[PDB]
Amino acid sequence: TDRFKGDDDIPYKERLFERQQ
Amino acid sequence: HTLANNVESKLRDDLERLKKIRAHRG
Amino acid sequence: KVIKAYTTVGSILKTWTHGKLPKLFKVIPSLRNWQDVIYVTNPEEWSPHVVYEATKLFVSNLTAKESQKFINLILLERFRDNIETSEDHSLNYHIYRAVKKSLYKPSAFFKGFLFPLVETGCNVREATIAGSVLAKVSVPALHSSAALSYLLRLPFSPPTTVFIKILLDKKYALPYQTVDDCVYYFMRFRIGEDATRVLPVIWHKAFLTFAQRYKNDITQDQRDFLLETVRQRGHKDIGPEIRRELLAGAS
Amino acid sequence: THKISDKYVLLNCDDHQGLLKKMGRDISEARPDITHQCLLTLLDSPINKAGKLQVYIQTSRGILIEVNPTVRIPRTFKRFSGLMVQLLHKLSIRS
Amino acid sequence: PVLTSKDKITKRMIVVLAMASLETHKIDKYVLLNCDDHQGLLKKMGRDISEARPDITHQCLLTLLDSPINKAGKLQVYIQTSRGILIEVNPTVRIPRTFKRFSGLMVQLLHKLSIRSVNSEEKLLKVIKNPITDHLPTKCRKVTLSFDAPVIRVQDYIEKLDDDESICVFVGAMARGKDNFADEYVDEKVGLSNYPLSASVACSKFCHGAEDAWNI
Amino acid sequence: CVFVGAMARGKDNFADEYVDEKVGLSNYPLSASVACSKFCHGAEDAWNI
Amino acid sequence: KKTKAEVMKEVIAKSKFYKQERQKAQGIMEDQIDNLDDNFEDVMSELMMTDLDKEYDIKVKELQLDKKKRELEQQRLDRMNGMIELEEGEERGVEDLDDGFWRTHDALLDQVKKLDLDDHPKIVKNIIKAYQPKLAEGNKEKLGKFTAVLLRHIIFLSNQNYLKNVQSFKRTQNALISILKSLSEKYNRELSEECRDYINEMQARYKKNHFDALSNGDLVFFSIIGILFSTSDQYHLVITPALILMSQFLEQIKFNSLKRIAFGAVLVRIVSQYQRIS
Amino acid sequence: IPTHAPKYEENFNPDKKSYDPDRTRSEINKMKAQLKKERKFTMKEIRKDAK
RNA sequence: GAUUGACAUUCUUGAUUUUGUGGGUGGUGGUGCAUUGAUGCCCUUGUUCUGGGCCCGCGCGCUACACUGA
Repeated sequence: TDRFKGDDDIPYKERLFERQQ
Repeated sequence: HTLANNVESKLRDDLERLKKIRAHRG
Repeated sequence: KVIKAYTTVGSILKTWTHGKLPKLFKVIPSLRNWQDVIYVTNPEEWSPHVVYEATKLFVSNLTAKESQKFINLILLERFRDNIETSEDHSLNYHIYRAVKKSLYKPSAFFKGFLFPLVETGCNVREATIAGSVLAKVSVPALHSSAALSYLLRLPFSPPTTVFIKILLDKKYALPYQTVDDCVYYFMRFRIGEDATRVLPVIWHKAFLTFAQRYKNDITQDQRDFLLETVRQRGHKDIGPEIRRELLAGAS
Repeated sequence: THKISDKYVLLNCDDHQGLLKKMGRDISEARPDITHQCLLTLLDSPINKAGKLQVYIQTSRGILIEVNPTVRIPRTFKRFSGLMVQLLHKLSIRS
Repeated sequence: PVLTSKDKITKRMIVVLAMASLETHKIDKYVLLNCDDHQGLLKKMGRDISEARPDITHQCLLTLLDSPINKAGKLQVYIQTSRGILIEVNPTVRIPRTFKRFSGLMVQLLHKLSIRSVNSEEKLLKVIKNPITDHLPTKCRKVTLSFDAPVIRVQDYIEKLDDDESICVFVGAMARGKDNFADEYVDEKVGLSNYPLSASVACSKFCHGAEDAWNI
Repeated sequence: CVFVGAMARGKDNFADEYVDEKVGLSNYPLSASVACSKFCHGAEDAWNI
Repeated sequence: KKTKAEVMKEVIAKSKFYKQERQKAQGIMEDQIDNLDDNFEDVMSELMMTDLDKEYDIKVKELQLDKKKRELEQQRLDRMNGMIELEEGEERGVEDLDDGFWRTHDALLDQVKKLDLDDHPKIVKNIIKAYQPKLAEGNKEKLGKFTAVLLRHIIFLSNQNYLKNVQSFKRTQNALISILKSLSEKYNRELSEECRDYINEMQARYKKNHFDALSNGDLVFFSIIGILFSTSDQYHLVITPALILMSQFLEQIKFNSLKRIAFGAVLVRIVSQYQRIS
Repeated sequence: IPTHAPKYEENFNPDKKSYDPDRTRSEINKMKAQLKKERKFTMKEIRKDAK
C-alpha cells in the first residue's frame, strides 16, 4: 500500500450469489 | 450441516406452540 | 375479402411485443388478395418485431410489381408523420431494422424508398439518415451507379445532392456511367445550377474530395475541365487539394 | 456520533441542517474535516514513514485516541467516517 | 502582495500537478469523478478505480495558502487532466474548503469556466490554454518530482541560484503510472524523499523547502 | 510534543496546565495541516531526514 | 416513501405489460389457429390473381469490361517514436526478467528456381512470391513456410563460392539483404522458428565435430540477423541463444589456423556491430 | 514502516450484529441466540402466570 | 448451385453472396451563430422479460487475555 487504500462493496455480492443459487 | 438446523427450527416451532397455546404477547 | 378478424389482428399487432409470423402472415405472400387484405387491415401495425418480420417476409417476396403495389402509398407518409411528431426528425429502431433487412433486393427497393424520396419536400436530416441506413451495408454496384446517374440526371435538390455526396464519398469503384455522369454535371455546373444556386463546402463535400481511388482506367482531361470548373469557382478552402486528390486516375 | 432513527450519523457541519443546534451547540465549529486532513498529512509525512511519531488525537469530551505510525487511514472521507464510529464504539480496531 | 504571471521582475514559485482525472459524468444526473458514491459506471466503462480522485487536489489546496511570502504572493499553481483544463490561482484566494462544496463547484469544470470575485472584476480562477511558458518566462529551473533520482533538498536547490525569475515543479497524482515527466518542459528530474510519498506531502516538501530558503 | 489544535475558531487554552513554550510557525493565517507539516518537516531537517 | 410509491407504480405497469403480452400471445395463437383455414378459402374463392435496370446494365457492362500527405508524412515519425519507445522498453523492459531455471521444405524452392544462382533465381522466386501473396487468401501460414524456405535457401546460396563476379555478386547480395530486411519487417513469426531450427542445426554439428563439419553459413546467418534485427533487446528468442553460441565459438576450440583466426576477427567486428548501441 | 489496513464494516451499528462471514453458521448463530432469548421469555412468562 | 422466409430436419425463392488484406474504426448528437449559415470541444460500435434496510439494554457472579509464565 503506497498511496491508496482498500475497496469492497455491499451485499450486491450476496445478491449475485443468490442469483447464482 | 442440516440436522442441527432442522431440529433447531422444529424445537423453535415447538416452543412457539408453547407460547401460542397461551396468549403471551412477544 | 378477409377473415374479418384482421381488425383484431391489427389492434394486437399495433402494440405487439414478442413473437414471430403467424399462420396468416407466414403464407400471406403466397395468397392472392393480400393487397386488399392488408388495405382493410390498415397497417398501423407499428410494433417492432411485427414490422421487422413483416418487412423480412415481403422483401423476401418483393418484385417490382409488388413494390409498386405495397410500398409507395403509406410508408413514405408514415415516415413524414413520425419525423413531424418527433422534434429532431429521427427514425426508430424498428425502422432501422426494416431498412437493414429490406435493402438486399437490388433494383426493387431503390424504386421502393430511394427514388420516391424526392417526391414531396425531402429534408436534410432525413435524407442524411436515409443515406446512413442505406450505406451502412453493401450496395449493389450496377444498380448503385444506376441510382446515382438516375437521381443526378434528375434535377437538382439539396437533400438529394446530400445523398449523391454520400454515394460518391463511399470510396466506391467507377464505371463509365459515373464518368459521363460527372461530365454532364460539369456541363450543368456553368453560369446552370451554379448560377441559380450557390454551393458552399457543405454541398461541395462531394467536390472537395472526389477521386481518391476511383478512376484508374481513364485519362485526366475530364480532370482538366473539372479543374477549370474549380478555378472558375472562386474559393479558398477547396483549391490546392483538388490536384492531389483528382490526379489518381492514371490512364 | 449520533444514533438517529436507522443508525449512526457523524457530526460534520455539512451533513445536515440543524443537528448541531438539535444537540445544543454551534454549527460554525463542527469541524472534523480539518482533523481528517491534518492526521492524514501527519501519517503520510516522511518522518512518519521513518517511524519517529505516535499521534494522540483527542476531543473536547476528554477521550484520548492513540494511533500508531503504521496506520493506513482510508484515503476518502466517507470511509474515514465509517471507521470513526467503529473506533468510537468498539474502542479497538485490528489489522 | 499582488501578483499575476506578468511579474517578471523577481523570483516566483510554480506548482503543476499532472495527469489528474476530473471530467463530469452526466446520467440530468450531474456528478463529477469520485470513488465512494458511484463506481458501477466506473467499473463498466473500463476506467481504473484508484485513479478517480479529486481528493488529491482537494487535499493539495494547502499550497494555496501555505507560503508565508503572501506579503509578496509568490505561489501559482496549475492542474492537468486528460481533458487538459488548467487553473490559475490567487495566493490570497478563498477556496471552497470542504470536499462537498469543492465537488459542487463542477460547473467551473464543465460549462461555466469563468468565476469572479465580490467586486465582479477579478477572475480568481483562470482557464487560459496550454502551455505555461506563455505566462511565466523561460527563466525557471527544470525539476519534476519523481521517484528515481538522488534527493536534493529544496533549501539548497533554491539557494544555489539567486535571481532567476521563477521556480517550478511538476508533481504526479495516480495509483501507479509513469507520468510525462521530462518531455514537455522539464529535462532533469529531482527524486523525492527516501520513502514512497504522496502528492500533498510532495507539495508540502517543496513549499516548506522553498519558504525555508526564502526565509519569509 | 506539539499540542496542535484542530479548532475552527477560538482560543488554544486546552493545554494550559503543562505546556510552557507558546510558539507557532508564523503570524499568518495557516491551515492546521500546514502547521503540523511545517513542524514535521522542521523535525526532518533537525534529525537528518 | 415516494420512491416506494413510484416503485409500486413501475411494478404495476410492468405487470400490466406482462399481462397484455400474455393475453395478446394467447389471442394471436387462437386467431392464427382459427382464421387461416378459411382465410385462404376466401382469398382463393374470390377471383384474385425499368430505366434503373437499363442504366444498371449499361454501368454493369462499363464496369465489367475494364476489370493530404501531412498525416502520412508524420505517420513515419509516429511509428519511429513507437519503435524507439518499444526499443527502450525492450532494453530494460518487457519480458519480466525472471523464471529462475536453475509451401515447401528447403528444397522445392531451389528446384523451382534451379536455373541460376543469385539473380534470375531470386527474381523468379520474387515473382512467384508476388503471385503467391496475391493468390494466398486461405493459406498464409503456408506463405510463412514459403518465407522460411526462401530465407534458408537464400542463406545457403549467399555463401557458396567467390570464383564468380565478386563485385557484382556483392551488389546482388546487398540488394538481396535489403529486400530480405524489407520482407522481415513484414513477417517474423516463423523467421524466429527457422532461426531456432538453424540453432539446433549448428548445435548438432558442433557436437558432431569441432570445426570441420561447420559450414560458412553461420557467418551469413549471424550477419543477416544482426543487420536486419534490432538486436538491442534484453532477452529475445532469436539472438540470445545465438549470442551464447558465438560466445562458445569464440572461446571453445583451439583455433589451429588463420582461417579460424579470421573467423574470430570478423566475429569481434560483428559483436561490436551487434551491441554498439546497447 | 510496515503498513496495515484497519478492518471495519460500512454503516457500523453496535446494536446490530456484525457481518457474518460464513453463511452456513450465520443462521445458527442468529437462532442459537434468538432461541435463548425466546426461551428465557417464555419461561419467565409462564412462571409469572403460575404465580 | 453461392445461397433467401421454410408444409418442426423442406423444396421454396434465388447473383442479394463464400476463406483472408486493408481503410472508413463510430454521426441518428450534445454544443457557441437569423427561425435550415464544413464556425472551438466531447463520445462511439437502442432492445422480449426481470428490483425492499428498520423502533435487545442494564448489571451480579463465573471465565480467558499479563514471565507474577509455561
